[PDB]
Amino acid sequence: YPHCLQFYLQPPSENISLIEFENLAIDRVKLLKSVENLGVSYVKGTEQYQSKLESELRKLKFSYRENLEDEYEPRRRDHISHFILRLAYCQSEELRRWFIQQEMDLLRFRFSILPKDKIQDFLKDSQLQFEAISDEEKTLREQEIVASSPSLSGLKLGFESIYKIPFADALDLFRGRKVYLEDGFAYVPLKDIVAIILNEFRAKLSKALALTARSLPAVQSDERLQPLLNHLSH
Amino acid sequence: IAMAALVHHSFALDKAAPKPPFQSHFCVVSKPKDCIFPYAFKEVIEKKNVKVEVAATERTLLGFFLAKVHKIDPDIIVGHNIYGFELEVLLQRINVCKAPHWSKIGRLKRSNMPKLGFGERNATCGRMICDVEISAKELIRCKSYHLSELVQQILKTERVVIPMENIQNMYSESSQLLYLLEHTWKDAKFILQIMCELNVLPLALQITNIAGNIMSRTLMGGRSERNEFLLLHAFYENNYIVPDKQIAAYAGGLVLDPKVGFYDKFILLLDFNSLYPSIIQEFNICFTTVQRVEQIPELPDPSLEMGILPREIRKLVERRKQVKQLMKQQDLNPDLILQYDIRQKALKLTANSMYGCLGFSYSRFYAKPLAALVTYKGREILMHTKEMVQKMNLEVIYGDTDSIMINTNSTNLEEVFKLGNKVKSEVNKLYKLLEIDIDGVFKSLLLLKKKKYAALVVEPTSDGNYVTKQELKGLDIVRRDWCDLAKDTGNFVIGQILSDQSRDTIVENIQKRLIEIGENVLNGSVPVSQFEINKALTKDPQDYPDKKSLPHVHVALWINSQGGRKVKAGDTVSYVICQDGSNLTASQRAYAPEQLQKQDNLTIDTQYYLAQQIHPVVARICEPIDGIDAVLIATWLGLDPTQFRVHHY
Amino acid sequence: ETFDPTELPELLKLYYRRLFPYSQYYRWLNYGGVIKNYFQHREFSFTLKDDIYIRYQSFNNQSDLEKEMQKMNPYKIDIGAVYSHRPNQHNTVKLGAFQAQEKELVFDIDMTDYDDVRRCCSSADICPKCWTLMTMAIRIIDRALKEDFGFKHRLWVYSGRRGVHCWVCDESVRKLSSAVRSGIVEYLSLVKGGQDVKKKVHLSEKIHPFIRKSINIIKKYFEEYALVNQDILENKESWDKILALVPETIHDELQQSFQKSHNSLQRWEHLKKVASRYQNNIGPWLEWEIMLQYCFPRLDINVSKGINHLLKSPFSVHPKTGRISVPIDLQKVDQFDPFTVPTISFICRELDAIRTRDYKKTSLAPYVKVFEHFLENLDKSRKGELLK
Ligand SMILES: Nc1ncnc2c1ncn2[C@H]1C[C@H](O)[C@@H](COP(=O)(O)OP(=O)(O)OP(=O)(O)O)O1
Ligand SMILES: [Mg+2]
Ligand SMILES: [Zn+2]
Repeated sequence: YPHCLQFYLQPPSENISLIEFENLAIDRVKLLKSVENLGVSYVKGTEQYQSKLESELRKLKFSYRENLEDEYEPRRRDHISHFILRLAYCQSEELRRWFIQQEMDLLRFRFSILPKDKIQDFLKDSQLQFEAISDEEKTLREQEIVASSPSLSGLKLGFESIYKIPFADALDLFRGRKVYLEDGFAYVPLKDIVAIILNEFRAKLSKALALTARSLPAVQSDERLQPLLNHLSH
Repeated sequence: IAMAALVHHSFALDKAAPKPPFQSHFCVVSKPKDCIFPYAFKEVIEKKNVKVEVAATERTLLGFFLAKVHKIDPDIIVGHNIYGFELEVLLQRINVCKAPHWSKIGRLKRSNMPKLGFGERNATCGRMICDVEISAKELIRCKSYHLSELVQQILKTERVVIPMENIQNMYSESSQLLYLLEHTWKDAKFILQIMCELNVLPLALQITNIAGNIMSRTLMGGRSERNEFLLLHAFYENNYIVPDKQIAAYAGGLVLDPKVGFYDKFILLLDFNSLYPSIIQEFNICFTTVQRVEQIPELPDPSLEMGILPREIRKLVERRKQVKQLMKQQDLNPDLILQYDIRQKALKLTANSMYGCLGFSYSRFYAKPLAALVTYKGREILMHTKEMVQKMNLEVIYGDTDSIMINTNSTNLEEVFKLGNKVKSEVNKLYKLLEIDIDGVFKSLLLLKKKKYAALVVEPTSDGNYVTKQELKGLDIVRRDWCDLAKDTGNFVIGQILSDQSRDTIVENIQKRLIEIGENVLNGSVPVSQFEINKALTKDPQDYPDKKSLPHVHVALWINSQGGRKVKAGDTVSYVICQDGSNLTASQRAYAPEQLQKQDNLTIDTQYYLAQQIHPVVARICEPIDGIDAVLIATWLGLDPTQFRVHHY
Repeated sequence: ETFDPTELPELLKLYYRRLFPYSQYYRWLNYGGVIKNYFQHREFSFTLKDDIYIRYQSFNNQSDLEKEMQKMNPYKIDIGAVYSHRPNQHNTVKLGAFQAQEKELVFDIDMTDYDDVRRCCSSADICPKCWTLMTMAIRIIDRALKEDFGFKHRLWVYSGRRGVHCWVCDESVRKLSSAVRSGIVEYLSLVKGGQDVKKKVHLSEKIHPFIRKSINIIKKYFEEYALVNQDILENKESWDKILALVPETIHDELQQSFQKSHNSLQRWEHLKKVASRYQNNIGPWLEWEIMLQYCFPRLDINVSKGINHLLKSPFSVHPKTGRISVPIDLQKVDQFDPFTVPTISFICRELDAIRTRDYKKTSLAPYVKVFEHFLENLDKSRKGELLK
């Protein structure tokens, strides 16, 4: 329902015309190729990067900031486009990494643009089971968290919220003694949650790509889809 | 540092091995130099009551061994790798350490000793030396000829290996030196048990009494010398003059063009008994009877009497037939049947080496035309028999220089036996001495190429009941240069294909099993020991000019340059292909089995073992069957199909 | 009395017959019979006579565990991981379908890791006056696995000669992957022991709570152990190694400070004063580095990182010391005497001078009551999780 960023599962069941079938694939390829240029020519923090990427997303009718209700069409467009592009870039190992890297970059961009307060519902809408802490709890553990903080300078516990996670999901953090652990629960700053979200998305994306490749001979039997599966790097 | 010996005084060569094999034993251990024995060792020695003598220096240990062998006066000294490393080490230690009375190692008195099996045999004059490696290589085929593999196979027991590096560590405690001494004693016991189980000495005595050579030369292997002495005795007995000592080349057998594929019906296989000796006896092929000077000589006149060669080969054939009759007996001990099988195989090789020695350019009785004539007659017999069997409205699918495979296309056993008997009688009516027999009856057969087929052999038990036994000939699963993983997968595929199930279920089963293998290989649940590839060395490792491009020699130079025991010609090397990260080719990334569990930067290369080890075997096996292709196997294993065939869009 | 190894074969038959607590040993490993073959898939290793080490053994029920091991009488018993199939039938299983699935979290502390701090005993033996360092380890780890991680079911057992083992067997813990075990080991490791490097403890200005509460605990026993019991500041080679950790710029003052004194208490007092003086003008927390490098617990990575690694089972008899491996009482860890641990010979002598509760008439009853308490507590969670 938060159609502006979505973990891609539950493949769709609608039916579409073949012209739209090819148009979605070519549009997704164009956008994902331009993500390469934006990520190479610029750096990940300039306003120009954000402006160009969001303008191009607007140009190709793709989902962005959630403040305007019924953009059901861009949601459907992106949902169909990802799954249709999964079939092509799953063949060669030089293309799977290319797919994953740029899709993770796009998800990073889409994550950075959520305003401030719709993030909590999204975390529950993607089967992640995370939690937040109230102000009184933040003040109770303020000294403990700032002591447990990484090389991040300053004791000032800013307005950035602190998230509460099961410890097993924070393996990359508590291994380096950079977070606070209490009652089998890890406390993390909002900056570092992006890394764990992307790391957990990557494994599922790779597993889905692998499971599609081995059951893809059955799809080559269709004679109408041969040009698409072989001419997306032509 | 340590030497242990076992002695028996009443070993009989005309009766089975004694039980127990030994009656006396002793052992000596010495400190290296800088270290000292752990304290309380003498008290522990008195406690456990072990016949161990502690020496001061190495020279005292050498003196003890040379003095003890004189008193024991052994006549057969049996060991492992005696001719390669042990005897040279002992003799060089005697010389450098200046031991007294080195001539005690043999049975004669000498002054100066030579150095480098010529030097060893000369230095051990008067005593037979037996090496279990040479005898095992001559009598039994295995994957590796070290002590561990021989103990694992012949004795069916696991043996603990002590590395060279850990020797220094185990000098601190008395119990560790005791463990080292006990391990040496156990190795000596294993060597003696292997010798007693293989029945090497009675076979050597019989072969030496057949050929007439010296018994010590028999234990060193080789087939030319026995034939030389046999022919020498044969010619000297009949008042002849023999040639003096010296101070591909002709057409061989005929192999028919096969019919590749899968067969569900019964197949007969007809085989000739002792083909080439039978030819020699039949056509009076001998030195005296055949004229000579690449040309095939003509057959001799049949009126002339038998020559020297067939009369001597007849005795070997008769001895083999005598052994087979004893093999026929019922209710025999399982070890006795294997001993008789080894005996008859050795006699068969002795009989068939008489033909081979006729084409050896360095032999004392070199004669190319005789071998050319016998090969020509063999080809003629095969062709004539094939024509005659085809004349009876029957099909031939394969044959290798003495055999014919007939596709009866029936399903009842009595009629196929009757047809085999009829063809046997028709074939045997023509010749006098040559005979043909039904070697076996196949149930389902997969024939891949020439000299490559898998089958089920029908073994009757009683009252028309029969069991099936799987057999392979020439496949990639029977060779030592493939990983155990690929061999096991290929064996599973062969077992599935030859089953009685419907053709639909086998494809699904293969797909499931291949998917499971693909997942497990990447998961890493398969042990390291199943990733080993074993290859034998022909020349010395330093002598290879292409050392860079060959993996096994690359491992051999390393294991020589850092390790202990030095690998020489004839030994086997085990190598595994791993990830180094230097971006070199696969053949330049070979590493030792111990080089992986010790270092950290190396890991098993799954891509090589999944795209070049497993896939080729299963692709070659399933070629004659439909529904399976290389691209399908590639997709099932989780590989990229783009490499193998694909291409057209 | 001194233990006699030569009588070990005779006593071992009796101990395995009427003293080994079979009922609780089975009820513990079966885990309430909820899992369909949770016991039948367990790997046991036995150390028999002639130093024969056989690895794969399995059992069917309590009766097999009785008769099969009675007929063998092993010297040592080790418990492995729950495999996918029965370990004794591993020859015939499929090519790669044999892998480990679950095991408890095992922690091993060895005395030999404290050789460069120790000044009294040998590498392989212990004395009472220094054994307190062991408890100084436990209270650091026992807290860490209780408050920080929240693990509830832990059992501490005496290894037998030079250590204490810790078994963690919470339901979620037993299914953790190897990476999580490595991470939880790293989170508890502080002394970076290199290639015989003098300085092994490093820290920054920022202080993690896990390394500060540990200091709060170590302060209680430091003065009793290092300054009086150990007395590591008595002669020149006693404090030269201590000064090696200290930067050489302070050695000049510290040598004169330690020269005019008599015992280690004022040595430590002056060392703290000079360390604080150094901190004021320059932080590195000099006073804490020496304590952490001389007293913080050190764990073996190899014993705990693997999932199929074998470990000695509780209530086994060590071949040398003869002491029974007994559980520790968690509420009186400071009241544990290592040399009070009963010996197999002593318990056999007690049994000879005498529904089966013969262990209750032997001094082993207080040491098995804690095992019974552990199982009773674990059953509470068993019935509180599934039934609620
Ligand atoms: N190792 C060998 N050396 C030399 N010639 C050989 C060897 N093996 C086989 N041959 C030749 C000579 C044989 O007559 C011929 C056929 O051999 P083969 O089929 O193995 O047995 P065989 O025909 O001698 O009878 P048998 O079935 O009784 O062993 O091939
Ligand atoms: Mg034959
Ligand atoms: Zn002590």
